[PDB]
Amino acid sequence: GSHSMRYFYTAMSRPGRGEPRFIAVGYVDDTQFVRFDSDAASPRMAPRAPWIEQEGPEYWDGETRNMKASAQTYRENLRIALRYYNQSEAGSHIIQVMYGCDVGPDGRLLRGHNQYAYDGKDYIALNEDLSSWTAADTAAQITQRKWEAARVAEQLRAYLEGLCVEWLRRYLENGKETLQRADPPKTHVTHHPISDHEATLRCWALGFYPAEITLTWQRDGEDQTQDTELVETRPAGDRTFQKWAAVVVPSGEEQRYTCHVQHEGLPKPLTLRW
Amino acid sequence: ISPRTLDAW
Amino acid sequence: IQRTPKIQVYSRHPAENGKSNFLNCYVSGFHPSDIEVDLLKNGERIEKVEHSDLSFSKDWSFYLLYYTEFTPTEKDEYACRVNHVTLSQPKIVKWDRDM
Repeated sequence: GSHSMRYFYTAMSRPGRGEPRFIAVGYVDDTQFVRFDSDAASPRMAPRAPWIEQEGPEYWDGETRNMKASAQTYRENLRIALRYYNQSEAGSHIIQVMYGCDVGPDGRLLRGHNQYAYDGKDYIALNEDLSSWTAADTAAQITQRKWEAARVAEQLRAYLEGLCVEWLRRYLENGKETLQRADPPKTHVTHHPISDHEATLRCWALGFYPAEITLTWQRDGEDQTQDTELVETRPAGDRTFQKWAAVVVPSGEEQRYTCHVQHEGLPKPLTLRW
Repeated sequence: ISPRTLDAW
Repeated sequence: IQRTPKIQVYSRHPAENGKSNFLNCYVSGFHPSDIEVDLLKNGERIEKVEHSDLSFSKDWSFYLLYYTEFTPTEKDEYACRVNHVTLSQPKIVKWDRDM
C-alpha cells in the first residue's frame, strides 16, 4: 500500500562536555535503515537494515558527509536558538528535525513533511503545500522570514517531491521482501483474575509489522474506549511490534467482550474472545 | 537518502 | 518542559523457562534524551545490554529499546532500572511475563 520515508535528527547540546551530539536515523515505514552518531569513535552513516547494505561507498560516504555537515548546521542552529530565546550558554538544549515523504501504492507523492522542534516543542513546519511555513512562535518567525527570503521551501519541495520519493521507491524495491510484507499480528486473549468478581481480559497482538494496529474491546458490541487499557505499541527487537489492550470484566461476563484487531496484514478485521 | 537542505535557523 | 519516560519491560517472545529469549526495556515518551537504563538480573546490573538508536515520536518525545539475551527461569527476577532528569530516583520496573 502506502509507504513513507523519514529522517529524524536530534542535536543535543551539553555545555562543558564537548560539542552537541548529533544523532540521525532514517526509516522506511517502521524499519530503521541508517544511523549516524557524532559520538561514535568513527562517526559514519551506518546501515541498520540489510537491504541498505548494498548501497555503494559513494552512498555511504555521501551520507556520512551529509551527516557531518548536518551536525555542524544543527550545532549552529542550537547556538542560534539560544539567541532567539535569550537563553544561557550553560543549559542543555535539543533540536529535532523530521523530514518525510509519503507515497501511495503507485509510488506517487501523497505528501511531504519537514518539521522542526526546539526543546521538544514545535518550532517551524513546512506546510503541506511544500511552499509556505507555519512558525510556532516569534523566534521561529525569524527563521521563517529567513527561509522565505532564501526560498528554502523550494529546495525542500525539490527534495520531498524528487529524491525522497525516488529513493523511497528504490528502498521499497530493494527491501521488498520485508518493507512490502505485512506480518499480521498473532492474537490471543489472556485472562487474569484480579479478585473474586473481576478479571482482566488482555487482548494480545504480537509479531506484527508494520506497527499501525487497532485493538479495541467491545462489550455487547459497544467500543469500550474509556475502559480499555491500551499499552503503547512496542518493538519486540525482531522488527515486529507488540501491543495489548486490556479490560477489567465482571466474573462470568467474559463472553460479552470481544477484542477487535485491525491490521494491514489481516484480510479482514479479527474478532477474538476469551 | 538524507536531505542536503542545510538551512541555518 | 520535560517529559518522563514510559517504561515497558517485556520479552521478545512469550517467556518459556529455560529457553533463550530477549529481555526488552522500552523507554518512550521522554524528553530530554539523556536517560540511564539498566537491565537487572536479581538486582544486579546485566553487563551485556544493547540499545536502539535514538529516535522520536511525532510529538518529539524520544524512545529507546534496551535489550539483552536472557534465559528466563522460575526464580530469576528481571527488572529495568531507569533514570532520567524527570526522576528524583531511579524507577525500577519489574519484568512481568504477562505484560
